[PDB]
Amino acid sequence: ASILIGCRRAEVARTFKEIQSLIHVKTKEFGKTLNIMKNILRGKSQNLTYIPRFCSHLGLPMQVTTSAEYTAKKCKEIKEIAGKSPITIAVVSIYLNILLFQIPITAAKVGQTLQVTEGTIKSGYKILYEHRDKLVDP
Amino acid sequence: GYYELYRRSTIGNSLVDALDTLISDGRIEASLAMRVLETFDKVVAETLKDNTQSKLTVKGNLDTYGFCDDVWTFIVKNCQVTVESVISVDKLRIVACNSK
Amino acid sequence: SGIVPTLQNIVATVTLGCRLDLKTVALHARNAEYNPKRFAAVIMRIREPKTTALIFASGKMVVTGAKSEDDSKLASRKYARIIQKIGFAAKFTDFKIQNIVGSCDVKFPIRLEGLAFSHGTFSSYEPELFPGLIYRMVKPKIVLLIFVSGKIVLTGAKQREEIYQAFEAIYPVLSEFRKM
Amino acid sequence: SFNQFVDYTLQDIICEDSTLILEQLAQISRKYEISFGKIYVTKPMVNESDGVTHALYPQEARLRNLTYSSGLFVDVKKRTYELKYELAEESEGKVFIGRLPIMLRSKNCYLSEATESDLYKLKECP
Amino acid sequence: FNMKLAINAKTITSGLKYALATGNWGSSRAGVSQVLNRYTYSS
Amino acid sequence: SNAEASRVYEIIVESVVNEVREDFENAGIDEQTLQDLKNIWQKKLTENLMLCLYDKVTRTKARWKCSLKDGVVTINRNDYTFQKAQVEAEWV
Amino acid sequence: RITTLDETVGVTMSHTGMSMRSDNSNFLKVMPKKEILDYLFKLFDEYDYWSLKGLKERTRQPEAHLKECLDKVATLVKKGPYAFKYTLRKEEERKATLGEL
Repeated sequence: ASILIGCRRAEVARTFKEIQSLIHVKTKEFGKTLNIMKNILRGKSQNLTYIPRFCSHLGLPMQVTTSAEYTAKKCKEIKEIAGKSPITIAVVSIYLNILLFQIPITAAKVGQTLQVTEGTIKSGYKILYEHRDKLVDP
Repeated sequence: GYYELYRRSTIGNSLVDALDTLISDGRIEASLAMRVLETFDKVVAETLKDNTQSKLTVKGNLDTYGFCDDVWTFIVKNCQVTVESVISVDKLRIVACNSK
Repeated sequence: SGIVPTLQNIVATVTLGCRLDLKTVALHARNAEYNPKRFAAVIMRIREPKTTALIFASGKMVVTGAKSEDDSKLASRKYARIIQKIGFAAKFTDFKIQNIVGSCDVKFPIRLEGLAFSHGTFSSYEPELFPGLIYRMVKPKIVLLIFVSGKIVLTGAKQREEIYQAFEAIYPVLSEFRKM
Repeated sequence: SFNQFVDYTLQDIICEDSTLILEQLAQISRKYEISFGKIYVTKPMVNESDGVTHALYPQEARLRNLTYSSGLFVDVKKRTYELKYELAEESEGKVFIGRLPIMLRSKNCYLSEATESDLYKLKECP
Repeated sequence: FNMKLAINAKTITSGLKYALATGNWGSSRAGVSQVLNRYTYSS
Repeated sequence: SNAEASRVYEIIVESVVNEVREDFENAGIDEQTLQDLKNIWQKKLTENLMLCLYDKVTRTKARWKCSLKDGVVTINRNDYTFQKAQVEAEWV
Repeated sequence: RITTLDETVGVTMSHTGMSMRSDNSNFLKVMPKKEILDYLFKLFDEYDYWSLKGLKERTRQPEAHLKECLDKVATLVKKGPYAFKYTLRKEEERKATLGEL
């Protein structure tokens, strides 16, 4: 918990899954502890960052990354499923942006590598494809 | 080991009736009758385990259900039963003992 | 506005006043389940009002699944009669509603992140863990689950007015954070 | 001298003592064992705070108060015994032990292969 | 057991980085590392 | 109507009799008494009850599903024997 | 020789740090009481040493319940070849007392 906090407060981002890879917290128990800690901090008184980090894992060009950033902001405004957690949106946003460009990752490789269910990426892709009209930076 | 539920089956009742007769009608050693039934319990179990192929499908209204002491009791009404043919039954009683 | 929350589940407790033999209870009831190895209570059910009861050896009973306070007391008395009919010296006492759940639809999408930022001390929102925002209201002390779709869940109430009170209090806030 | 150390010494040091076994007792006794294989060296890289990772050319390396280094990977094969009986998980791992500073112009650094105008693009005076 | 916890990278990494920063091999050796002299290309 | 049933029934009678013979001989009763048991049992043999084992029982709302195994049923005066059975029933 | 990995270097680092990928391998993943007690006592005269496992196998009851009553009749020896086994210290009268209670 304290780690994930310091990540947040540091403007860095780490996924619940990632920390979950460093430590086995059982999940739900973790959420409750994190919330109580958050409450204590208030008493003592943002997906976007994830997008470049993922490119790293894929080693994608800069233009791809910034394209993905525009894509994330545009997708969040257009609403429609509200995101179903940010992680799915960040990965799908990428998958779109890359498929715009010629650079193959195909699908299963990104689903494995980034640990997103292939069905999830394709499902996100259909709805995202529908709004292809307004997501185009130039 | 081996549940005694199969004694309530057609083949089980028949056995009971036969033995009861040998005891009363004759002078055939009772207690041995029990030994026989103990054998029955085991045989029906292995036979139904190793000598069956059929797969049944029962669909209908659940009139009543119940659980106590590792035994599930169901009473299905207006059901269609599929063998591997389609049969219909107004009222079917099911008694199931834990496989584990 | 015009929207009033719909009650979805009422949980109540009843003291039967006598010890019970659970195998006996499970055996004699028409709609009972009892597996000591999984949970220490007979799970009994009745068709009208459609409810489920958790019956303990101490004679205490939890009744859940009702959609109205009337239905809760009604079904509770019914479960007590069943225990009597089976033969125990049970009495219908201490009927008390412990939890009321309600829900409604405001008919517009909500900006959960904005709401969480604005009402930070009462809010908890981790969309990757659970998609809804958990809002912990002070007065009345009610917990609300707020979703992007505009569907709202209110829980933790002991009285119906608290469900109604909380929604009235939250509506202006949900409006402030609408999407269209 | 540094190049010889990079090509040969890392492989030999890891190879000389890699094997370590755990002795497990039960009442049946048991072993666990981990070996170190062919080591792998990278090209020089940088980990930024956010976690974006990218190649590092020395110029920038100076300016940003960085350390010019490449990562190191090791092949870890893990085994389990039960007692010489052998079960275990293998292949599939390539493990990051740590970063190794890299001498400029050596075979590992990016500049050693550069040409004149090439160097000028990177702004390292030939 | 999880590999990331078992292997600690800063042991090696920060170890070497430290040593070359201080130039002390241990002291058992000192001053082995020295900042380069850019006074003149000869130097 | 089922043939597998009659076959199973035959296996049961034959199998039980031969096993029971030891005890019968021990009790010094009579081989022909054993033969009588066999003939009477088979004679008797010539109400919609299923006896079996359960692997799993589940429920979601008022929908119940059951994975039954190794059983015997009498449906409308006919007997069936099965390896597996699936029950899909809706409670109210 | 030693082989230099030539990749975009991003993939290698992603695998290094927290990758959102876990597991994929496993290494060091780590009769009523009246007749029951009477029967168990007849075993105790029949066996000067026995186990809660042998008793649970007979009585088909949790070893915890078996350990409680045995503390009354039997005592435990934790040393020797018979270690972790209970030894004793009329049987028909005890059985009739169990039937009464």
